[PDB]
Amino acid sequence: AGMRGLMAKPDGSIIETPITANFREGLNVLQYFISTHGARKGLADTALK
Amino acid sequence: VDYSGRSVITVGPYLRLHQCGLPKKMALELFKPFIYGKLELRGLATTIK
Amino acid sequence: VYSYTEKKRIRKDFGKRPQVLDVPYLLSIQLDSFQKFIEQDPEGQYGLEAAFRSVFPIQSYSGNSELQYVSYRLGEPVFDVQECQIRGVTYSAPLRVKLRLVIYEREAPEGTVKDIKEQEVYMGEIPLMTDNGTFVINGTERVIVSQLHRSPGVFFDSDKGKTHSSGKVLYNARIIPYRGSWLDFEFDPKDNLFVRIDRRRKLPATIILRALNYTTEQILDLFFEKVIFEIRDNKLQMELVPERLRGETASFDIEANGKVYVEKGRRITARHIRQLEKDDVKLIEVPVEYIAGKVVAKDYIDESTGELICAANMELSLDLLAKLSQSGHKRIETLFTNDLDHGPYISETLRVDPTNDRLSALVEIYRMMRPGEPPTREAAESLFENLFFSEDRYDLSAVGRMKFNRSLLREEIEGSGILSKDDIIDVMKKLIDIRNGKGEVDDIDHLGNRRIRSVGEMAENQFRVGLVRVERAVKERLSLGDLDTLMPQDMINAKPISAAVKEFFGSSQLSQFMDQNNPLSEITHKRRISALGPGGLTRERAGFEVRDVHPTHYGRVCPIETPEGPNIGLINSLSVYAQTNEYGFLETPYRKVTDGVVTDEIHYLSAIEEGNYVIAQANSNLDEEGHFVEDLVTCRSKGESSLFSRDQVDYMDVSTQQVVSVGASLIPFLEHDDANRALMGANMQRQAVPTLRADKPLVGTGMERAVAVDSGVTAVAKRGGVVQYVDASRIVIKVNEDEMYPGEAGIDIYNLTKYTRSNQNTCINQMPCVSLGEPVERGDVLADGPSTDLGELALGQNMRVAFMPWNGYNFEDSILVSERVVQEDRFTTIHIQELACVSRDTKLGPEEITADIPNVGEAALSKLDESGIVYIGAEVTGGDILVGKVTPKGETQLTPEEKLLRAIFGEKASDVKDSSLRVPNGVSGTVIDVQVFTRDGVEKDKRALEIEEMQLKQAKKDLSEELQILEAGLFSRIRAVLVAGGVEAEKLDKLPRDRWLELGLTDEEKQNQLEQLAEQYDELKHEFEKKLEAKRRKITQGDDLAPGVLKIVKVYLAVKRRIQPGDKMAGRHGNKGVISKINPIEDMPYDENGTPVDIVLNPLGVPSRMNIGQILETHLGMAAKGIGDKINAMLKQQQEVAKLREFIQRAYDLGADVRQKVDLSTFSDEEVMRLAENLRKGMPIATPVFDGAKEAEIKELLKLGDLPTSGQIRLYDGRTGEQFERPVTVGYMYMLKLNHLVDDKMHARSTGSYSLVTQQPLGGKAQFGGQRFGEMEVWALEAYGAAYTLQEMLTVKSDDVNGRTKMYKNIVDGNHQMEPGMPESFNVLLKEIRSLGINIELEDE
Amino acid sequence: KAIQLHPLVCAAYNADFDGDQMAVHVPLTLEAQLEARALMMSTNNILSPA
DNA sequence: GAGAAGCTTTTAGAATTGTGA
DNA sequence: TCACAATTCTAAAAGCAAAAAAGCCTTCTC
Ligand SMILES: [Mg+2]
Repeated sequence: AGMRGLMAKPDGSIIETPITANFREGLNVLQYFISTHGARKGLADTALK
Repeated sequence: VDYSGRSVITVGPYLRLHQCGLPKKMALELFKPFIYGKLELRGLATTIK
Repeated sequence: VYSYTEKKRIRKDFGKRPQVLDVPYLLSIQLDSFQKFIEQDPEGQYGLEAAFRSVFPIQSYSGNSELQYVSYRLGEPVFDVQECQIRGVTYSAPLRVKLRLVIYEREAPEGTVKDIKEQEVYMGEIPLMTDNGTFVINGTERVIVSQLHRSPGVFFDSDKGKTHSSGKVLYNARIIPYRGSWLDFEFDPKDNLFVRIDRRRKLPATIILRALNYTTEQILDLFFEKVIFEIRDNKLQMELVPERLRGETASFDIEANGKVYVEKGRRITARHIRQLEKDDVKLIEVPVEYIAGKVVAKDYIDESTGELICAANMELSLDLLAKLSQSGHKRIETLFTNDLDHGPYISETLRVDPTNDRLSALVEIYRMMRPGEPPTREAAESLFENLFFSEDRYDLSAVGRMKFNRSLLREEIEGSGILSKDDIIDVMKKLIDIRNGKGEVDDIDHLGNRRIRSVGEMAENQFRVGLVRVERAVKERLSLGDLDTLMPQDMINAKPISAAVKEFFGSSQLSQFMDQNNPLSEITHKRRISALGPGGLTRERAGFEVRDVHPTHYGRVCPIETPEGPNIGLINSLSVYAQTNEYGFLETPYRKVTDGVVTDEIHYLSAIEEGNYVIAQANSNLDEEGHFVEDLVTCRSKGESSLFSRDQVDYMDVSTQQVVSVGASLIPFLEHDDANRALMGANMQRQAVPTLRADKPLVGTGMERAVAVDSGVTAVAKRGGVVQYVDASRIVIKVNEDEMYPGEAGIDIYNLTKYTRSNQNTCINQMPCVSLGEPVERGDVLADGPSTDLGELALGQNMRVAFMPWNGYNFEDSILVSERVVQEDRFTTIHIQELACVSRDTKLGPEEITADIPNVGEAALSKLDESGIVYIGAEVTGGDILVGKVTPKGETQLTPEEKLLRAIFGEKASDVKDSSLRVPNGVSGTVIDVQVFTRDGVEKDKRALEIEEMQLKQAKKDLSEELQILEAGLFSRIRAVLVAGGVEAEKLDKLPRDRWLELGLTDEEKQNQLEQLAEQYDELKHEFEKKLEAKRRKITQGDDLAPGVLKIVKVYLAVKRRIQPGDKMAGRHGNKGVISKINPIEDMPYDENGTPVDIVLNPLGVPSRMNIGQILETHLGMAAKGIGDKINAMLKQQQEVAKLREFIQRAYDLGADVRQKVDLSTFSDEEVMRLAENLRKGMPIATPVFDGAKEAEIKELLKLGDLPTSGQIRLYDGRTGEQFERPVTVGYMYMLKLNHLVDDKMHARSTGSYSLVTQQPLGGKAQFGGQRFGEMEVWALEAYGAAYTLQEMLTVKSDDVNGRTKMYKNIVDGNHQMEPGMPESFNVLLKEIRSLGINIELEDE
Repeated sequence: KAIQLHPLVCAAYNADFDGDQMAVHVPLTLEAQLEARALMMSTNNILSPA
């Protein structure tokens, strides 16, 4: 419902611009790309821990 | 090990929590020597073959 | 306008952005590469020409002998792709090379040759590539996967923090050649350039400079500045370059030109620098202490004594200043060291250098490389001058030279693939520059540093390996000079080249078994990029920076399509519009944005050009004539997104779906799914198995047509025409006059592919979708492959869903299906097995395949025929006999009396062991095909003759039919040409159809065309006869088999599998599940209209697994099916076309300003009813990926129908008739049936066979086997008090042989007790340890 | 063809029903049957040992 | 043909030697 | 002498299961 907030890039540096859109509305291409950074990081972490 | 099998698990909400559902096929495949014992006991088959 | 295959069913297309670029042909990555491999290329850049012209001509060892290349040719394959898939061989072309051999004369190394000698040569076959992009290597279809690897060139890494645990940063520079040896320049914790060649012993750098003939004076001249010291009045007033002392703190006074500039203990600030510039301070008074700590640069010798004063590069002292002052040397040149910018790195390395001269350097290099033997001068110089400086053992490619010269800023983009003095010295200077602070380090994840190999490149590399092996062989065979003989065909050995190319294509890491149970699976296997393979990294050696999404992946690699598990992040997939440079780097298309207006010229940008521009976003609003409507836009400039003014953007994206792959662009409402579930649903859409009946999605993305047409499953009309004839197996198309060649009247014949077998044992089957007498244009689907529906891709079925709990039967991820789903066979699938019975040449006599099996009655022989093979169409079950085979087990004589029984049978000494082929247990099916391969020189049995005669009749009928229909068309065209020009219609049929050129017509171009068609007919006759004769030849030919084998009988069973509790059942949004109950129809929830719901899911899967896309898909599917229900209501209560066209127009014309305009005033009222019939199942809807529909549009489409806008209706309990409270979300969702079937996962065993070395059960369902009781289960049993369970599982159920036999005998005798024993694996271990010197023994009791 | 597992014991196994498999073993001797009935029965394992 | 004769992980611990006092 | 410390050599890196394919020394005959 609310915005999904701020996402960190692979280096851990928090990206300045947040994702102000939420999943009820649509993310656009750039916001989704950042979300993919985060998701791939998480999946790799689990699969290799 | 012998006397072991696999299969996919589903949910049975009617069981009491000390129970599981075993397919008839797997049950017959895992319990063959016991069935031979009972068959020869009842006399339904004289020799093992 | 609408192509006729598209007028039958239009997809309601939301999405508002115009599509400036069509989606390209999806298989270009494979086809273009392999085309560049095998082509005749003048000027010789790519492929076989490149390899040959690179390795040839041959120059003998001063033997006046050479082999010259001329040209090459590819013959035609002996078999076709299908006849090769059946016979189990490779689909390949012979390679015929025109070679010459010319030999010179003595004392004539350049004059005219004595003789020339020329003919063909056969260096083996090369596998060809099918028109789809696949190969056939042993009858099986295979795919060679593209490879992302490190680009050749120079890379400046960091290795920043972990080393030395001190916070100091090392630097290194590596050189990657395409082929050759590596070369490092790596720092140390103490700031000294070391070098290593292929990661051997780390070693001081300067050696190689000394190996390259550089005296120390030259080295210091190259790597350092010079500072002047002149003997003068006193104290050697130093000649200062004005900017040298910038930033340096002063330590004394500086006076020159009668002006004092700087006081001691004060740095030269900006004001001091300006003063120095203004005063032209050149010669300054300085003490001698300044020269105390400098370094002599150029070697200084003594002149009066004729001796040496000081050596180059050693620290000076004041006594040496006095000594050289009195020697005559008046000018002194020192090196401008520093502590801010110019460190003494090279100088310190020279200090650490032990050697003195190039001989010592090369000896040290030789010892480092090949340690153990005595260095010698010639060996050392040869080793060094072949390490990096030879065409044979080192090559920077064209891409390598480009990247090299681009890293060092040199302007040239072409050159030599060989390192040089200038190149290495430039690398050293650049690396030192990075150290000093002026420069940065490469990131190895950048897609500009990574390059793609495709089939052509790898195949050419392996062919080059084979060629150089043949080169050495021919070199040796020709060095032993024999001339006027030895045609250039005998010294040539095809075995190495064939072995190398076959090793690549058949057994390689990147040449893998084709994934084939879905058109999407095939197409996304062909567009797959892998960072693994020969020359790449590995699964366990992969870090996390390579497992990750870099910002330059945008538009080139998909972020959300990669396999989970171990090799995540290394098996990436290539985006829809991604492409490749001439050099092998990924590029993606953008639109130029000039002067604010956004034009439509497409530039293809690579990652190292994307960083120099500001690229706008695909969904940034455009107004009329192409301005940015709002005055500032979101872009990305330097690997980072941010918001920019309007007149700064240089490019725009081509579409909103260029960032994703083709698997992830068929998930509607992707932007409403969390990336993890998008990944799972993208990967999980490829495991879907084709269904008995294909069913389109109601909610799609419009990408279905492209995916189905661009794969080789449908049958697409090559040339537009009129459907002459249709059949389940054939389609004949009469071509149109506008589209026809001068001669060759011709007709397009498409033979469809009926129930044959795929790599995953599924069924591929083509169904005609056209009907007789129908127009077809080019690019029109005529037959529907598997998982296709009128051209559209159709992977599953669109079921009716309700999201609610139901008595715990969809508890965690289970699914509750109704019986109406199984009665309608909506998820029934066909699977084709294959079973081979191979009769071998065994000792004591070969097997026979007769039907006279011993120790079986006639009940199991009721199915086999006379020859001992089952009948086609026979409904076999598990345990039956498919082929009756018997092995001879040797003569036997139990007792003399028993012979009488053998005499009674009439067996007459035959005692054979039964070894027949039996149906593997539990698989009911029908025998749909049988094949028999027989070795040359064995007698074909009755059924072999029957099969051969049948297929001979089929071949003759097929060729007769094709020639008959072609000549029918040819004579029809002849008559059509006879429409005018003296036509005698009454005399047209006075004679049979053959001789129509003798009628009365003028002798003009019309008669020339008549003769053209007649000669075409004659050539058709000749080609028919030749083809028929050849097919008769090869059909009777006995196939080539393995060694020591007589004949192979292959049976095919066609099983039909229906869904059952335990089958996996997914959707497109990553929502898996296992069917847990097949419910009766009257038990399911139903609505006020009495309609039951087909499937029931759990709402609890939505919040935690944030995939909101499935609820939106459910709502939009409900809306679409409502439109279809109204259309059905109209089309049933028979109406007139006015109301239907008005309503369908109302449906096709709602939303925001959307691309497509469908106007039904042009549909001619006859195909409006056809369209309505196709729409009575629900109007299909296209919802593009990131510019899809909106909830307002969904609500409007719901309100068009008579559905509630909330999406939730009122349901009633199926078995209590009671209204559920809380209106529930029902709608239509596209369900897939994944290929994880419970009847393939179940397995059980009481007893069976055991391994040899360790008498344990075998492992696997394939070879009937037991379950592993691993060590974690052992621990879990130890954590209970379960000691007896553990003992029995360790001894009597795995290893203890006598114990387990006794346990069996006890169980069958109603006694439950075990004899412990000691495992046999432990005895095996004891022997394995005693086979060393160790003596491990069990002590006494 | 699938094993029906009680809903409550799924937390102990960490098992959902989206494709997981399970292996089943038979205790033969009499003491192993007593151990299964007394030490390992699912009605004894209601508390965690952690 | 059948049968021989003969060119990249990362971390961490433990053993050398290589100056350094 | 007798002590730190840079080199370098050695070990380790989850479990369970399904399917498929390719193989099981060189070479030297005459
Ligand atoms: Mg699971």
